Amino acid sequence: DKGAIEILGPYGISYTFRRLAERISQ
Amino acid sequence: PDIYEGSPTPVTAFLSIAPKISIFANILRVFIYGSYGATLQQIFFFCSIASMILGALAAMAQTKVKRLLAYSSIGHVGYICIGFSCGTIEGIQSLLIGIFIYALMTMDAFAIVLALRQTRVKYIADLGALAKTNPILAITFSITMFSYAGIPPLAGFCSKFYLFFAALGCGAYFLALVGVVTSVIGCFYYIRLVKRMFFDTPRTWILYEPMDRNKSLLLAMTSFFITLFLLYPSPLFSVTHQMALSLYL
Amino acid sequence: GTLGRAFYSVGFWIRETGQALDRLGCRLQGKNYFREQLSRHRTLMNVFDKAPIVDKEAFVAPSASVIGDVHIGRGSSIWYGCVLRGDVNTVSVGSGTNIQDNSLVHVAKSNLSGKVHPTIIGDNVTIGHSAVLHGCTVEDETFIGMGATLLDGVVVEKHGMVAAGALVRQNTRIPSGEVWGGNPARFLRKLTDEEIAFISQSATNYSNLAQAHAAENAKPLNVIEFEKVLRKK
Amino acid sequence: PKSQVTPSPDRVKWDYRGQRQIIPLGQWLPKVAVDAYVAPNVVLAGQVTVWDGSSVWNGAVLRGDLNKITVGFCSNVQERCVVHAAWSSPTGLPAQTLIDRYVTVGAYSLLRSCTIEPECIIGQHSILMEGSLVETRSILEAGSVLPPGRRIPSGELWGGNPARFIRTLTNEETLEIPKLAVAINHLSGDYFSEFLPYSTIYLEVEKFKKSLGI
Amino acid sequence: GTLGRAIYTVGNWIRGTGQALDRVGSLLQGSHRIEEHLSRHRTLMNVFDKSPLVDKDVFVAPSASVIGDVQIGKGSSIWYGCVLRGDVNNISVGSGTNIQDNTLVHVAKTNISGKVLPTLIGDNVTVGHSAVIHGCTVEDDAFVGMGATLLDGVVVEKHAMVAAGSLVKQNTRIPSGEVWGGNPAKFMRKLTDEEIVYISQSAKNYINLAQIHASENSKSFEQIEVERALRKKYARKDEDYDSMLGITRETPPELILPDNVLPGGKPV
Amino acid sequence: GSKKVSDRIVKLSAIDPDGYKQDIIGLSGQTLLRALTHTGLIDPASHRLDDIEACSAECEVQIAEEWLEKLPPRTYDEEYVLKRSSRSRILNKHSRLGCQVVLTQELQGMVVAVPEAKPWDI
Amino acid sequence: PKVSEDKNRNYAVVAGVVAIVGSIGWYLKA
Ligand SMILES: CCCCC/C=C/C/C=C\C/C=C/C/C=C/CCCC(=O)O[C@H](COC(=O)CCCCCCCCCCCCCCCCC)COP(=O)(O)O[C@H]1[C@H](O)[C@H](O)[C@@H](O)[C@H](O)[C@H]1O
Ligand SMILES: CCCCCC(=O)OC[C@H](COP(=O)(O)OC[C@H](N)C(=O)O)OC(=O)CCCCC
Ligand SMILES: [Fe+3]
Ligand SMILES: [Zn+2]
Repeated sequence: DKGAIEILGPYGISYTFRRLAERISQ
Repeated sequence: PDIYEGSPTPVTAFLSIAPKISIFANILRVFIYGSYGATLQQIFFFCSIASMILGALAAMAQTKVKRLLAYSSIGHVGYICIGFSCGTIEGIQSLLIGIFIYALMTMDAFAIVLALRQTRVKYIADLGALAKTNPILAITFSITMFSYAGIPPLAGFCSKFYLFFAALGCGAYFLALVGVVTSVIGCFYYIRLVKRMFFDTPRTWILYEPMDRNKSLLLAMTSFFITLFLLYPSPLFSVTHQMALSLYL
Repeated sequence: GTLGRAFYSVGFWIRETGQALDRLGCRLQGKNYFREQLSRHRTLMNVFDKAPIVDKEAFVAPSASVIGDVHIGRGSSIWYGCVLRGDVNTVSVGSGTNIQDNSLVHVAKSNLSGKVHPTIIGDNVTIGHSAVLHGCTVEDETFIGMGATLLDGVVVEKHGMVAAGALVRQNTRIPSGEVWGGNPARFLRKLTDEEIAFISQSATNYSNLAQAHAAENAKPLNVIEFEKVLRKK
Repeated sequence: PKSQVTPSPDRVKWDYRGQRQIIPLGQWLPKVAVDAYVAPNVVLAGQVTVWDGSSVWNGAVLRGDLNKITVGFCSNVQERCVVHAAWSSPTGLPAQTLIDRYVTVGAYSLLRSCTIEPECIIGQHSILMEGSLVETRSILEAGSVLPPGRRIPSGELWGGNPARFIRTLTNEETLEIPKLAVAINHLSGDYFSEFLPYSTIYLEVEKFKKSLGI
Repeated sequence: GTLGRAIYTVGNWIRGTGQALDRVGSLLQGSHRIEEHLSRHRTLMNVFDKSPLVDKDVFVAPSASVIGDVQIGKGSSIWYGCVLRGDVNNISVGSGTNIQDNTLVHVAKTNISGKVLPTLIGDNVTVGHSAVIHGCTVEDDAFVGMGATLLDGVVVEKHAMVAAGSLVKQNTRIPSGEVWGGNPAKFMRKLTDEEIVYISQSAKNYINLAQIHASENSKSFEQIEVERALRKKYARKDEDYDSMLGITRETPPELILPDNVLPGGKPV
Repeated sequence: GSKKVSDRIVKLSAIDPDGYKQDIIGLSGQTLLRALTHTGLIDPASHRLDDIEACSAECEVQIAEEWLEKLPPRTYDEEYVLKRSSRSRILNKHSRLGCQVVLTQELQGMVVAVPEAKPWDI
Repeated sequence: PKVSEDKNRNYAVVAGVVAIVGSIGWYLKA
């Protein structure tokens, strides 16, 4: 719930889009 | 994006709509003869995938309203080019329906932007307390944003729906998955704007002056079209199917 | 009720259409006199059915603003600059009283503070200049000082004097014959017979003066002044 | 010593137009929002800005001849309130009389160069002198006076002629503060529907002119 | 000619129809709305064979009400909502002495204390907003703060100040140089010379400020329309198009205020 | 005594680009951009909102080297906004954001240098 | 004063009347 389900869920690690959308300036 | 941002807003409204209809007509009248070994179908396939992906991944990193609109335009161009990649009557029909719906949504959004441009709106955070000062303009802008996202009840869902149907008709399953993921990302960064208007409570508010009659009537008509298009969509489909067939006979 | 409000709103729609037609007719003839910025102030203003009921022998100054359910007794007077606004509740003004210049007698604007108490004014009650009466209730033959700020829930008993500049806090009763003054209002001294007699005579003096002011305000509007304003070069 | 005056024979003793509500001073024209209710007895002179949902009630004078006067969103200026602006304030901050959103100004309130932060309640007979700041989410008791340069800390109740600290506002009061402004806005909107865009008094003027020819 | 006459007749018919519609709509309203009438408010009004003697240069706001035996000196001004009721006894406003907004000056009944005297306001005095004067004898070069109440019998001497929100009790004399204030109206402090300079400068500034209000409140209907059109025409500017056309639009003199009312005298 | 506005008045020295030093006044608890706006050094119509996401370094300021230690360290968002609008993608190592500097009574006499204006209309 | 003086405004009124009458006839005749 708070661990594997969350980390592999939508915001534990799926928030890499912040580290992916911001790179579009290249 | 730089051209769209730097251009005057009334100018940006025209370049976002008019140069696309005519150019798409030219591309169709080139496909009627230039289908040489399905060469363009591959080029438009790659261009559409890349356009959807880049628009979706670039509009989430935008804080200004006009840059976000430009990247939305790029994403919708990719969604329309999905129809080009699948050469069939039901593909060209999906393309034309998407063009029509996108043009109407873009006119709606740019009328809303021009309404707020009298108070020099530049950032998404500027339209923070719009749900309190003008609680009907916020609703209209949220409707337009949801129509961009493709929420089922609104008119923006019909175009994406029928484009995905056309893509699956030719058997391009890879296009459907990319379209679905791009739709999820687009819906996220579109409801992000709706979050700002209604859910945030900024310390400093920006008060806008009321719009004039022309833009008010245009917004009212386009908002009634967007919400109530699913009830009576037959004429658009009929005229689009008639146009698609007439490209050859 | 709700049926009356619909007819009232339809009346506004039809009156607006008629006024627009009249303006269009004026524009065809070349006239533009409707653009004149005339004052829209009404000494007696109604809010739907709530309209002020003013006795015939009561002086109301042309600059005084009376709004809503306001009742004025015979011999009373509302002087220049007064604002008597009772809309959520009623404002009852007795007979022989005198709301003096630039005075405010109004009721609360919302139910958040609780219940909106109607403002009641007795008979032969002297309200001072620039006195704010906000939802209180004064008995007859009383005196309210200049600049007083009576709040709601306040009862001023018979023959009770509120000193000038005082601010009577909420839910305060001034006993008969006692003078309450200061901020906040506190007992200061007991009224004497001479002050009672003067209070009684002041009401009659102002009642007689209001008749003269009403006579001077009921004269026909001067036409020389109207012509002079018309031609300004 | 003079003790001598010269009456003017062209002075007007009765203006049939009455007092004009909007008084422009040169290029400064008061700006009133279409959603804002301004009573017909109100005088707006100079650069005065009234925003959406705001309301100005009977007898109020808003003279923005010296500096700017601004009334915020859903903030109300009640009966017979004089709002004035000075050239400069003692504190050194700009002296524009600025009223933010959800500010309730009680009747007989005299504001001069004061700045009122959002969600404040000003009591009746309150006097806010030059360069006085009322911090947000605070209530000023009725009949309270604060000298120039004084400040009301946020979240506190203040009152008295040399305004002093009374107590600290609870959560319920500081959250019901904007509800009072909303209720007063609703009442002002109720008053707003009693007036058509154009009055019909010009017909009376024409009848009066016809009674005297032209 | 004939077309003009026909259009005039059509306009008459349209006006008649519009007035009929207005009457019908008024009938449907139930005759509950009180109709707006011509303004009956008299700026200057006589009471008992007594007329105000307002001087030529005095600015009396249209919403003010100078009533009864009032004598007003040159250069002074009576502002919006101010009431000077001198029906019972005399009120004598001095030269340069301005009475500000919503202020009330009223004289006693000549017997409120047996030996009552008229309200004699001196020269160059300034009275704050919403102040209440009821039989004082304010001497020249004085300051009465906004919201101050002066009961009958008080005498504000020269170069003395009454603090805003004060209540000067009856038969109270404010000595020169003091700043008496508070609800009991007790001694606060001594006045500095900067305060005296401020008093004089405020009086002169209000004298200079009354002139634009006087020139604005006395305009005719024709001038008001012209000024409104000019104000609309010059509200927003476009320097680029003017430079492209080789013209320079300049604000007309009717929309220019004298430099003596600007914050620091800005010529440009 | 009583609560004075002067009890939270922050005296600052702001240098506009042409080297003139004028003393501005601010309030302790409000952003330094607000303090600069009072006199008119920074156009209020360019930075109407004191928020990080509604900013393109239109409130950029140059804090003194000795006056930068008594301030919160620059956050990631502040650096990201500063780099993009630099027109050269370089860091001045002494430039802060006006909307992200909150005045404090310990900042009495802070010397701040306002750079040249930049276009912001569209 | 039973004459409308502005010649240009009179022609606009005539043109508006003609436009309304023609539109009504157009909606009726076809
Ligand atoms: C109670 C039961 C009935 C209840 C129903 C009653 C119905 C009444 C009958 C007809 C209603 C007519 C409705 C038609 C209304 C049209 C819109 C009005 C147009 C109009 O502003 O007027 C003329 C314009 O001239 C035309 O450029 C275009 C104007 C051409 C149209 C005008 C022709 C009107 C003649 C109508 C026939 C009357 C026949 C008799 C009718 C009465 C029966 C006896 C006056 O110009 P103007 O420069 O002085 O001023 C205008 C005006 O101020 C605004 O439009 C603008 O602010 C300004 O820029 C300027 O344009
Ligand atoms: C039947 C009534 C016709 C009355 C015709 C009429 O009044 O035109 C004016 C109106 C409002 O336009 P104005 O800004 O000139 O207001 C002018 C305002 N009346 C004023 O006086 O200030 O035009 C319309 O929108 C209506 C378009 C459809 C017209 C059929
Ligand atoms: Fe910033
Ligand atoms: Zn009196």
